[PDB]
Amino acid sequence: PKAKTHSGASKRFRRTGTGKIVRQKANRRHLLEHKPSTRTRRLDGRTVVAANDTKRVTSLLN
Amino acid sequence: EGGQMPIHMRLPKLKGFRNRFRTEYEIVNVGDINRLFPQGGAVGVDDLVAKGAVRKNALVKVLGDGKLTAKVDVSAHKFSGSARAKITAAGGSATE
RNA sequence: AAAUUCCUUGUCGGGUAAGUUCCGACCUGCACGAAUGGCGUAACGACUUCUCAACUGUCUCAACCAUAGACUCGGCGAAAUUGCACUACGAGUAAAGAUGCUCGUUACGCGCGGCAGGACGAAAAGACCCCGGGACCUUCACUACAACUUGGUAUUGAUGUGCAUCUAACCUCGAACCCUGAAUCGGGUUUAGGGACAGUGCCUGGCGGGUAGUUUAACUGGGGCGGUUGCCUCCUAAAAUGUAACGGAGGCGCCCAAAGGUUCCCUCAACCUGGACGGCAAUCAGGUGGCGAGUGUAAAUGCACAAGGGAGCUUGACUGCGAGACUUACAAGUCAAGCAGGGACGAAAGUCGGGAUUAGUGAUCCGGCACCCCCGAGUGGAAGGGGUG
RNA sequence: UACUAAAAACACAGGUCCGUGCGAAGUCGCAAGACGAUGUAUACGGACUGACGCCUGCCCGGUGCUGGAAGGUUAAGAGG
RNA sequence: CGCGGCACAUCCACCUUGUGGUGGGUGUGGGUAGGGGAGCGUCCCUCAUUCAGCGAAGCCACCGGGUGACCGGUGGUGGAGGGUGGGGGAGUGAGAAUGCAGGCAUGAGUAGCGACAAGGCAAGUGAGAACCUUGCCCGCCGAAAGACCAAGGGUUCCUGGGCCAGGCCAGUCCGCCCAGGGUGAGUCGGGACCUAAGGCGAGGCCGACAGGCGUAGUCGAUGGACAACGGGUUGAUAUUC
RNA sequence: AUGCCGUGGUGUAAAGCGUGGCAGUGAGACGGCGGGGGAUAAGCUCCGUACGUCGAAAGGGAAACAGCCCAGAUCGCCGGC
RNA sequence: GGGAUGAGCUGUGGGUAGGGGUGAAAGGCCAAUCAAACUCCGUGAUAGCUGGUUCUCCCCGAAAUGCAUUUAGGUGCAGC
RNA sequence: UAGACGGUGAGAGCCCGGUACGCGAAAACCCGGCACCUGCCUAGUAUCAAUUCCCGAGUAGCAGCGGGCCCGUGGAAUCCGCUGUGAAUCCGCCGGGACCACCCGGUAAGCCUAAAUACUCCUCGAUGACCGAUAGCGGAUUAGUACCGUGAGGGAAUGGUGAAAAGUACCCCGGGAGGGGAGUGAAAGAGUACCUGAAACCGUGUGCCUACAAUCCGUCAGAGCCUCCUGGGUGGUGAUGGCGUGCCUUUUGAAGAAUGAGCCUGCGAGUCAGGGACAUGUCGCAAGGUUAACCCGUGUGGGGUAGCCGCAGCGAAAGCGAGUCUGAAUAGGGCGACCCACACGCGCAUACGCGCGUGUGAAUAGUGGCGUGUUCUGGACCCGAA
RNA sequence: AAGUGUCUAAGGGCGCAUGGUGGAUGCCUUGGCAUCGAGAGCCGAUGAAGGACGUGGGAGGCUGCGAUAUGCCUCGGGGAGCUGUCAACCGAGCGUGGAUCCGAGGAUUUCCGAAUGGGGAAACCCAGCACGAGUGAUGUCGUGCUACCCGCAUCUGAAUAUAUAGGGUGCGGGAGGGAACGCGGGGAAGUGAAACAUCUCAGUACCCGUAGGAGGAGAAAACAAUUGUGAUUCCGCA
Ligand SMILES: [Mg+2]
Ligand SMILES: [Mg+2]
Ligand SMILES: [Mg+2]
Ligand SMILES: [Mg+2]
Ligand SMILES: [Mg+2]
Ligand SMILES: [Mg+2]
Ligand SMILES: [Mg+2]
Ligand SMILES: [Mg+2]
Ligand SMILES: [Mg+2]
Ligand SMILES: [Mg+2]
Ligand SMILES: [Mg+2]
Ligand SMILES: [Mg+2]
Ligand SMILES: [Mg+2]
Ligand SMILES: [Mg+2]
Ligand SMILES: [Mg+2]
Ligand SMILES: [Mg+2]
Ligand SMILES: [Mg+2]
Ligand SMILES: [Mg+2]
Ligand SMILES: [Mg+2]
Ligand SMILES: [Mg+2]
Ligand SMILES: [Mg+2]
Ligand SMILES: [Mg+2]
Ligand SMILES: [Mg+2]
Ligand SMILES: [Mg+2]
Ligand SMILES: [Mg+2]
Ligand SMILES: [Mg+2]
Ligand SMILES: [Mg+2]
Ligand SMILES: [Mg+2]
Ligand SMILES: [Mg+2]
Ligand SMILES: [Mg+2]
Ligand SMILES: [Mg+2]
Ligand SMILES: [Mg+2]
Ligand SMILES: [Mg+2]
Ligand SMILES: [Mg+2]
Ligand SMILES: [Mg+2]
Ligand SMILES: [Mg+2]
Ligand SMILES: [Mg+2]
Ligand SMILES: [Mg+2]
Ligand SMILES: [Mg+2]
Ligand SMILES: [Mg+2]
Ligand SMILES: [Mg+2]
Ligand SMILES: [Mg+2]
Ligand SMILES: [Mg+2]
Ligand SMILES: [Mg+2]
Ligand SMILES: [Mg+2]
Ligand SMILES: [Mg+2]
Ligand SMILES: [Mg+2]
Ligand SMILES: [Mg+2]
Ligand SMILES: [Mg+2]
Ligand SMILES: [Mg+2]
Ligand SMILES: [Mg+2]
Ligand SMILES: [Mg+2]
Ligand SMILES: [Mg+2]
Ligand SMILES: [Mg+2]
Ligand SMILES: [Mg+2]
Ligand SMILES: [Mg+2]
Ligand SMILES: [Mg+2]
Ligand SMILES: [Mg+2]
Ligand SMILES: [Mg+2]
Ligand SMILES: [Mg+2]
Ligand SMILES: [Mg+2]
Ligand SMILES: [Mg+2]
Ligand SMILES: [Mg+2]
Ligand SMILES: [Mg+2]
Ligand SMILES: [Mg+2]
Ligand SMILES: [Mg+2]
Ligand SMILES: [Mg+2]
Ligand SMILES: [Mg+2]
Ligand SMILES: [Mg+2]
Ligand SMILES: [Mg+2]
Ligand SMILES: [Mg+2]
Ligand SMILES: [Mg+2]
Ligand SMILES: [Mg+2]
Ligand SMILES: [Mg+2]
Ligand SMILES: [Mg+2]
Ligand SMILES: [Mg+2]
Ligand SMILES: [Mg+2]
Ligand SMILES: [Mg+2]
Ligand SMILES: [Mg+2]
Ligand SMILES: [Mg+2]
Ligand SMILES: [Mg+2]
Ligand SMILES: [Mg+2]
Ligand SMILES: [Mg+2]
Ligand SMILES: [Mg+2]
Ligand SMILES: [Mg+2]
Ligand SMILES: [Mg+2]
Ligand SMILES: [Mg+2]
Ligand SMILES: [Mg+2]
Ligand SMILES: [Mg+2]
Ligand SMILES: [Mg+2]
Ligand SMILES: [Mg+2]
Ligand SMILES: [Mg+2]
Ligand SMILES: [Mg+2]
Ligand SMILES: [Mg+2]
Ligand SMILES: [Mg+2]
Ligand SMILES: [Mg+2]
Ligand SMILES: [Mg+2]
Ligand SMILES: [Mg+2]
Ligand SMILES: [Mg+2]
Ligand SMILES: [Mg+2]
Ligand SMILES: [Mg+2]
Ligand SMILES: [Mg+2]
Ligand SMILES: [Mg+2]
Ligand SMILES: [Mg+2]
Ligand SMILES: [Mg+2]
Ligand SMILES: [Mg+2]
Ligand SMILES: [Mg+2]
Ligand SMILES: [Mg+2]
Ligand SMILES: [Mg+2]
Ligand SMILES: [Mg+2]
Ligand SMILES: [Mg+2]
Ligand SMILES: [Mg+2]
Ligand SMILES: [Mg+2]
Ligand SMILES: [Mg+2]
Ligand SMILES: [Mg+2]
Ligand SMILES: [Mg+2]
Ligand SMILES: [Mg+2]
Ligand SMILES: [Mg+2]
Ligand SMILES: [Mg+2]
Ligand SMILES: [Mg+2]
Ligand SMILES: [Mg+2]
Ligand SMILES: [Mg+2]
Ligand SMILES: [Mg+2]
Ligand SMILES: [Mg+2]
Ligand SMILES: [Mg+2]
Ligand SMILES: [Mg+2]
Ligand SMILES: [Mg+2]
Ligand SMILES: [Mg+2]
Ligand SMILES: [Mg+2]
Ligand SMILES: [Mg+2]
Ligand SMILES: [Mg+2]
Ligand SMILES: [Mg+2]
Ligand SMILES: [Mg+2]
Ligand SMILES: [Mg+2]
Ligand SMILES: [Mg+2]
Ligand SMILES: [Mg+2]
Ligand SMILES: [Mg+2]
Ligand SMILES: [Mg+2]
Ligand SMILES: [Mg+2]
Ligand SMILES: [Mg+2]
Ligand SMILES: [Mg+2]
Ligand SMILES: [Mg+2]
Ligand SMILES: [Mg+2]
Ligand SMILES: [Mg+2]
Ligand SMILES: [Mg+2]
Ligand SMILES: [Mg+2]
Ligand SMILES: [Mg+2]
Ligand SMILES: [Mg+2]
Ligand SMILES: [Mg+2]
Repeated sequence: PKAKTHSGASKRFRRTGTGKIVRQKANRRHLLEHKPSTRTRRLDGRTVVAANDTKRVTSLLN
Repeated sequence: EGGQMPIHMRLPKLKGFRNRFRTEYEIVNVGDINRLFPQGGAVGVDDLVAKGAVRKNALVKVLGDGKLTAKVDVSAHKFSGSARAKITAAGGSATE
């Protein structure tokens, strides 16, 4: 048969132009009142998946 | 991962939606048009499909990477601003 | 004092030479009690329990006899078990109980009849216990369902004033007749009743261990019971960091519209001396006093240069960012100069992205709200989705 | 309790309570139908107790069961 | 440390100075889980080549060989397929799974040889006799250890043969093996008669389907009805001839 | 005192680091040293230790004797220290 | 040893069937099996558990720790 | 035009059956043709005009509850079932993913319809880098048999003399069985217990050792005997001395008195599929690479561009684009582009170089094939529950 | 006197030699397995599939056949042997006047089985009617027909009048089986989710109905989106 890509991983990770896998960061969905803007801005945007999560994340996306 | 919430569940979904109605353009750059058409002349969607810079049966847009030294008359779909700039600077024309 | 009494062989009496048992009582009933019956009760019992007579090899304490085996011979001829093998003992040693290792000791080789101490002998992948799974059982565990039940609506109509009446739907395991020759079936016809009710369909609430599928945490000096589970501070912690125990101690799940920002000013506690109510300790004055006070809140590290005390004005308890770091399995967490916008305070320099610092918290999912107008399933919208908060 | 338990367990005659007015209630069946019973409350079913004798006290707060419907709450339906 | 063999890594110098070889250094080479590398053996296919009834495979013995898996030679046995090399492909390697199948050990010439009625002698048969035959003694059952029927079994019945299996020993005997034979009904037990419980069930009623139940009816003995006795005879049947 | 961080020299082949493929392991034991728990008991238990050994390490010593002492087995030798 | 005219024993024929039967009730019995029979099928059920996993040599060679965990004899990532 | 295959006393194109090839059918069935037969047409056509009527009902729609679609009820469209309500006939009705308008498309509630698709109890004809008697079907053999179970069901084991029975006449021992001699046969070192004939296991003969010794059964040292060859060397044995705690699993640690194994022989466990995924080795082509279905071929060959991957990224997206997103920012950040070695050619630096172009990498850079490791979905290394 | 000094095997070990057991190995094969290319894709009340019991000169099994019983008839083929096979022995015969054997068509075809006259423990029992055979006549034999339901056509038309239900008759048809494939309907669980209920497994297994050589689908209340395609199915993509 043909391999099925993991749905949740496909909605939580994507690849960049050079193949890096990126992700957004947790703790920005709610309970934002007490979180100062420095923390929310640290949590904003996308980061490259950690080097030692890379293998499992690639396996999930592939 | 042994029972802790996995990596594919700890993190939020990527934001946004995908546009069902997105128009995808095959890409040609004036640099590679210069490369494939050194003498210039009429340049068509079919012509540069045939020369292999673009996939067939797709809307193609011209982008402005590279140099243009060729008097070129390129007929594509939805040029780039820099693409028209250097196509006309080389003396050619850029037409939908 | 019990089929119930833990203490307990309670105590008293009886029975015995001697009675944790027995019988009769006492009542101090751990924890009796009236149909999960209470207390009695003739008869009954292969029931339990205690006593006596008789009787006896049950015993003192064994002996002898016969038979069936055992044993011998001839015939037939298995079995469980089995890593091996020319398989001693002692004291040791060792996975802590040794035929097999050590050091000694003992022992000619091989059979036969016996015994049962060991070979942790054989047999059943321990029933106990724990861990994982299952099964069945229970219930005020969860979620369903059957059954039962409620109303609406269809079947389902008429007339009057929900109620009543009516009859024609529908119902009748009331009756008679016919199919029917044989029929306590069935159906049809007629009749006698009931009657728009009931029953049934769809929708709907209730009820529902009757049934069903399941869940019912882990740590743990075994498990259970008890305690604990996240965060912060200290000690353990061996002078970087880190470091375990059901090790030793405490805190937190907030609070503050000022207890935030800024500018300026100040110095405490305690002690001594004097002083109306006023005293040891209220306020006052003078000394002395460098931190023994205070710090919103635990502890630690800090803070007298104050971060401690007071006053003025304020909202930076900002928006867009963020080089570079700390920490870290990851996810997270933490610090950050500096740039810009628009401000606060300040004469300026400057400081301000909450609070002396470190707890006061919760990923993702799924949703909500406000804004932006990003997408808008033929098109314009819209629905819905998206982004930002 | 065939095959470690024969009992003090079960049953029992007797008792009481509850249900059942009759294709009853209960039960087996999706139903038809059947048993109940060719019975009819002195009957049938369920529950507990367990010959017989003397008796069986208090509590209706909880949970059930029975009855009642003044009010509160509420589903579908209607309504809009 | 000495002397000799091997291997791995790395370095330096010659040879088409990296496909890499050669020489020489230097260092290294215990190893479970595990990683990496390189090989042995079996089978099948293809290509080439070469053996084979003057003897292939397989097996056995002996002599040799390689660093290992293993290999070769010689001889014996045997009777039809092998060897080598370039490749290709695996049902490709067992010592363990209380693994599976078969064969065979150990226990062991051991336990046991199935009721506590009890055998004996003489004669016979026979290759062979405790067990078979005959006679006679002795003992045992006799509310069965006797005689029958039903169910069940199925030829075990009789005769004549047999005796390597079976019979818990042996066996000449046998319910064993082989062949042939043998079972005779108007009345017996059943049906052709009857119905019970129950079963099936025309139509039928009910039920999405499947099907459930059931009327008529039709089955269904363990029951009802229904006519035979005594004797004789065969090796084997008899209320049957 | 050690240990730790940085740095400059010196030394040291099989250091280190990044990034991929494939792991296994995540029951440890004892001994030394520093500690907790315990009774400053345990072949106890729980930590620390660029500490060791066993695990996965044969050889020699310790009578025997995983974990102590010596020493890490490429093969051969009827050589030596 | 118990019953042995009875709630007796027994033959023949029949009926009740698996979440079902039947049970003077022991969770007894339903073909030597019963807290849900047996057979076939789903099916090669699943098992974080136990066991087993077969030729060779050469080089290197661990770990039994941290973090998290319905987790603690499992597993992910880190460490090696 | 026959060298397919099999048999025949051992590898046969020429010995046989056959094979290439060529013929062949009373009848039956199948196929096709011609008739015969049956049915339809021989009366409509065109235009005008749009006044009238026609288009399939308890259906659609709507509401409820469900089912099904990627859609697990969600704003739920389309489709299906039941319940209720319940239309209209074209100036109608349905769909275009709530809905509305416009526009587009189509005519539900009647039916029938070949071919391309699926399958093989069965019949022929072939085939196999399939099995070869514990394999291959359970079944080469009484095979769904024996046997087991009341029953549903379960369910075996057992092939080979030889080329030819020439299957051992006759004699002898023996009751037979069995054997010996003869005889047949190439062989009885094929005797219906039969091809080959391993191991376990069981004897018999024989060399050495062994009845004063405590033995994981060996190993090293080692005398002596025996044997066979030239004091010496083989081969056998091993008095005597030392050393020496089975194998596996699993464990911190087992010789362990933890597990498993009586023995031998045979069998018994990381496999296969997929344009799967990742990484690698290798090969082809290379800014390209490659086809899938399918088509045509006796094949493995030739076609086949649909598609896939590469070719530009950034952004939620509109979009922009070597940039892009955030942002007020000609701020900062995020992601992305600056693609390789050797060579020449240019617009030229004295000849040596920035850029840009040919080329040559036939690993460039991708892409496709093949190998390997891992992985995914499948029973997925094998065995095992309740 | 003291001392040293062989030798012995009840049995056992090791190694050879020579046998036995056993049935591995090797090599085979009237057997399987997986395919490919063609066919044929149904059989059954005119009685099927599948059986029971019989049938041969010799006993049984297989196989063939059905009381006409390893067989009957006809039409073809073929040309010398034959009387099938376990499975030898015989016995008895047949065959160029064409056997055995092969192909096709027919005849016969017990009993059971959908089983269907009725009954039944399948392969057994008991009939009725009609026509024959047989007896002195009852007995007895042979051959047909006799289930139920459905449809059609005719006659009749209960209670009860119209009528209908029902009943009579005559024609037709159905029933059951089959390995897979189809369609419609009903529809698990184990399992996976490291628990589990949504979800999965899976519309799978299984079941019910029902076919056909295939089936289903099929001729737009279709898609699509400004030019468009034009029934369905199936394959590859997407
Ligand atoms: Mg948000
Ligand atoms: Mg905020
Ligand atoms: Mg007492
Ligand atoms: Mg007392
Ligand atoms: Mg007393
Ligand atoms: Mg009471
Ligand atoms: Mg009582
Ligand atoms: Mg009694
Ligand atoms: Mg005696
Ligand atoms: Mg004896
Ligand atoms: Mg001894
Ligand atoms: Mg000892
Ligand atoms: Mg000892
Ligand atoms: Mg020893
Ligand atoms: Mg003895
Ligand atoms: Mg013992
Ligand atoms: Mg034991
Ligand atoms: Mg166990
Ligand atoms: Mg309740
Ligand atoms: Mg109602
Ligand atoms: Mg209603
Ligand atoms: Mg339950
Ligand atoms: Mg489950
Ligand atoms: Mg626990
Ligand atoms: Mg405890
Ligand atoms: Mg520290
Ligand atoms: Mg320190
Ligand atoms: Mg607390
Ligand atoms: Mg302030
Ligand atoms: Mg202050
Ligand atoms: Mg705030
Ligand atoms: Mg930053
Ligand atoms: Mg400013
Ligand atoms: Mg100012
Ligand atoms: Mg700042
Ligand atoms: Mg604070
Ligand atoms: Mg979730
Ligand atoms: Mg739109
Ligand atoms: Mg639309
Ligand atoms: Mg909106
Ligand atoms: Mg933002
Ligand atoms: Mg008992
Ligand atoms: Mg008893
Ligand atoms: Mg009573
Ligand atoms: Mg009453
Ligand atoms: Mg009732
Ligand atoms: Mg009561
Ligand atoms: Mg009682
Ligand atoms: Mg009372
Ligand atoms: Mg009350
Ligand atoms: Mg090594
Ligand atoms: Mg070494
Ligand atoms: Mg290894
Ligand atoms: Mg020869
Ligand atoms: Mg020879
Ligand atoms: Mg071979
Ligand atoms: Mg050899
Ligand atoms: Mg040879
Ligand atoms: Mg040979
Ligand atoms: Mg070979
Ligand atoms: Mg080859
Ligand atoms: Mg190969
Ligand atoms: Mg194998
Ligand atoms: Mg073996
Ligand atoms: Mg074995
Ligand atoms: Mg065996
Ligand atoms: Mg013995
Ligand atoms: Mg004996
Ligand atoms: Mg006897
Ligand atoms: Mg005599
Ligand atoms: Mg007597
Ligand atoms: Mg008498
Ligand atoms: Mg006899
Ligand atoms: Mg006889
Ligand atoms: Mg005999
Ligand atoms: Mg005998
Ligand atoms: Mg009927
Ligand atoms: Mg019936
Ligand atoms: Mg009857
Ligand atoms: Mg009868
Ligand atoms: Mg009778
Ligand atoms: Mg007789
Ligand atoms: Mg763990
Ligand atoms: Mg641990
Ligand atoms: Mg530790
Ligand atoms: Mg210590
Ligand atoms: Mg310890
Ligand atoms: Mg230590
Ligand atoms: Mg050691
Ligand atoms: Mg040592
Ligand atoms: Mg020693
Ligand atoms: Mg010396
Ligand atoms: Mg008696
Ligand atoms: Mg008595
Ligand atoms: Mg009596
Ligand atoms: Mg109990
Ligand atoms: Mg039983
Ligand atoms: Mg169950
Ligand atoms: Mg399954
Ligand atoms: Mg090493
Ligand atoms: Mg959790
Ligand atoms: Mg890991
Ligand atoms: Mg040939
Ligand atoms: Mg609807
Ligand atoms: Mg739906
Ligand atoms: Mg229409
Ligand atoms: Mg139509
Ligand atoms: Mg059709
Ligand atoms: Mg078709
Ligand atoms: Mg075919
Ligand atoms: Mg064939
Ligand atoms: Mg077989
Ligand atoms: Mg039987
Ligand atoms: Mg002879
Ligand atoms: Mg001879
Ligand atoms: Mg001769
Ligand atoms: Mg020979
Ligand atoms: Mg043999
Ligand atoms: Mg032989
Ligand atoms: Mg001696
Ligand atoms: Mg000793
Ligand atoms: Mg020795
Ligand atoms: Mg280990
Ligand atoms: Mg242990
Ligand atoms: Mg052991
Ligand atoms: Mg032992
Ligand atoms: Mg164990
Ligand atoms: Mg064992
Ligand atoms: Mg994108
Ligand atoms: Mg940028
Ligand atoms: Mg390449
Ligand atoms: Mg392969
Ligand atoms: Mg398994
Ligand atoms: Mg063989
Ligand atoms: Mg047909
Ligand atoms: Mg025959
Ligand atoms: Mg026969
Ligand atoms: Mg006839
Ligand atoms: Mg003829
Ligand atoms: Mg013929
Ligand atoms: Mg014929
Ligand atoms: Mg019949
Ligand atoms: Mg019948
Ligand atoms: Mg009338
Ligand atoms: Mg049919
Ligand atoms: Mg489930
Ligand atoms: Mg699960
Ligand atoms: Mg699981
Ligand atoms: Mg069709």
